[PDB]
Amino acid sequence: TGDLINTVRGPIPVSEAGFTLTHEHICASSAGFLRAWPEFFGSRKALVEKAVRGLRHARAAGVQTIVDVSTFDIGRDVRLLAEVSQAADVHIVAATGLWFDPPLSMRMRSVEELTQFFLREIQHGIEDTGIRAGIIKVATTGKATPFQELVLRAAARASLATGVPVTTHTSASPRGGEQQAAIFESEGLSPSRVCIGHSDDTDDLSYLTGLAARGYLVGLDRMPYSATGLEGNASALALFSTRSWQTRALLIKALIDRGYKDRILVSHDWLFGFSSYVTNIMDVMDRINPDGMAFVPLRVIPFLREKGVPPETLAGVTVANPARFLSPT
Amino acid sequence: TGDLINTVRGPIPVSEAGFTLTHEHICASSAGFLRAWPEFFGSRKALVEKAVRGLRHARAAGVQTIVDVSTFDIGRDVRLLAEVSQAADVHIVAATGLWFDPPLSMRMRSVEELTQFFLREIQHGIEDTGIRAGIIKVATTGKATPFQELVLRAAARASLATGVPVTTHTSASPRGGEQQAAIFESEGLSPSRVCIGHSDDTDDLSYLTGLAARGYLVGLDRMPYSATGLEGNASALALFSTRSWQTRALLIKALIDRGYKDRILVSHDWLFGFSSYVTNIMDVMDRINPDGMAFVPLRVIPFLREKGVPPETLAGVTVANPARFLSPT
Ligand SMILES: CCOP(=O)(OCC)Oc1ccc(OC)cc1
Ligand SMILES: CCOP(=O)(OCC)Oc1ccc(OC)cc1
Ligand SMILES: [Co+2]
Ligand SMILES: [Co+2]
Ligand SMILES: [Co+2]
Ligand SMILES: [Co+2]
Repeated sequence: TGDLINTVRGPIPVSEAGFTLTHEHICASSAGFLRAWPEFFGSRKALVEKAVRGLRHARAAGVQTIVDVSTFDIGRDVRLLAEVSQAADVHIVAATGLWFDPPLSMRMRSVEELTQFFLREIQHGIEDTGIRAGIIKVATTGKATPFQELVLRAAARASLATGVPVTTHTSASPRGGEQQAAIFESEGLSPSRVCIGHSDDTDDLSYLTGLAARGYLVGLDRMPYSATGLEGNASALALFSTRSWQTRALLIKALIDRGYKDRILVSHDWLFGFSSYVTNIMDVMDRINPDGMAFVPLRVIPFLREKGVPPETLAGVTVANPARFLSPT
Repeated sequence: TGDLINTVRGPIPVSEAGFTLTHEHICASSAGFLRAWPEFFGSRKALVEKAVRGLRHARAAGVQTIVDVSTFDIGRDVRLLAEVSQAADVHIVAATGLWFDPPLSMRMRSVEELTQFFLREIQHGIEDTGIRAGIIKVATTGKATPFQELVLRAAARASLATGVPVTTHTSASPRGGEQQAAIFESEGLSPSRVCIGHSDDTDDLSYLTGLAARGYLVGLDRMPYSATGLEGNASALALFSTRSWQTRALLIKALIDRGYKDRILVSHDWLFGFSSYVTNIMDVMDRINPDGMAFVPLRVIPFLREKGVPPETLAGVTVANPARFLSPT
């Protein structure tokens, strides 16, 4: 009680976030795209309706909060987030930061300028909406580019100023997480403010326990991205692993069994629209995972419980760890 | 009389466009950027005020219309254009198309999808504003990338469907214009619908008369980008030629003297905000060319007249050629 987090509908008590998915998207797009070309998604109205149905399904399954880690260059539309949050009765935390598609107007900026932009979105609000980011999303693509280093440093600085956590995208080992950690630490950022994302891309337990031992949160955040019979489909095969989802889920158990239950965040990296990839990709995705963002609560959590993970431990992972991560600290 | 063109304030008679600058920008930015970070420009209000002063200066000098060739990925903000057009009493023609900073949501699209997007902006309107593009801006960067080829073909197709002209960015010979022409012609686009831009980057008269002889408009569109004493300033030196502006202006005369007065468009490629380059670049630019978009009428046109170009010929270049180009055909 007492701690607050910013959502797209305003401030909420941390203790009300409940079962929280820490890496999700309503729509993965590009800056300006939803506004310039809503018909790409059928219509803005069809996108809202699909997202609200999806989030109502997740809510029925026990999900109370999602963290939408869509940055400016993922075409985050905070008005869309607010509308869907209100219609679905699911809290949504919005993000600042930058992903791997920054336009020239971002790429030309200094660390100090990027810091000011992240702080504006956290402290003032996004665009002219007054809605404030509750997380900072950064991405490196293999070995950090020089601009990516600036982004990571600007993220660390904005976090230090605000207590808001940082969450990352990594390529599949690299293993890019270690370089990100090195940059964050050089800026004096506490690892407990940081989630190293897409850490389920590989079953490298030494990499993962290495990060966890240092205080980092490990984002096991692509839980439903497993499929069979996609070889005649190059673009779909790129997204979906041959590893069963059971294998991804066993990584959560592996980390719990090694003493790191407090260092784990679980999510889907799901979405209801996707213009930054091939056309009609959603048809493929929705056929594979019709449960959408209810996949974790419906499938992953019962599987772990059935494998002997205690309910208190599962509660800790899905409720306590997100609460501690999101609480400005 | 009778022909109409779309402007950001609605339809106007072609014959009212008058003295027209065919390649200009209010603000060179990135999709979404003005909305997410207006303080970059001081404020949106400061940007409007700077642009209105600039355009009032151009208007006092005789300029009646500008064509703002800012595409989606130049962060074109048609509401900004409408506000500045109204306050300055200068017509502004808006653009569709894509420049060299498309986000992933554009880069993943097919020629057919890009065609639909260009047509939406021409026939339906931009975003939700109802303001329709009156020109299609494309860019190649040296040798056309595969995606750039799609853009050029989608531009040709949208032009054929609507009669709206196409205008291009080229690197400084390449000479990229010839490849652009080859693609346009393969799509059956008439050269008289096409302006090959930044053609004043080089004094290659054979290249230029070659295009002009085939019916293309040649865009001599960086008239004020000449300066001295910039060597201690790498970023400024990149924009500004050591060639005096007199030398750029002599290229207009060279083309007129060779019989191609009807194939020439003259402009500045000026702007009042510039976030897609280094910070404070505007301070440099405004010190070099304080006349802004009045530079052509105040300096270039009198210089040509003083060199013996007949007034009727100068009228033809600045008024008739833009009218013929912009008239949907
Ligand atoms: C599975 C969704 O993850 P993604 O990194 O997008 C952010 C949600 O998907 C991609 C989008 C564009 C890409 O460029 C080629 C690659 C992956
Ligand atoms: C002089 C203004 O021309 P520019 O091509 O911008 C469109 C108006 O300027 C540039 C902007 C970004 C660049 O990327 C490195 C290069 C030129
Ligand atoms: Co990611
Ligand atoms: Co993601
Ligand atoms: Co250009
Ligand atoms: Co330009």
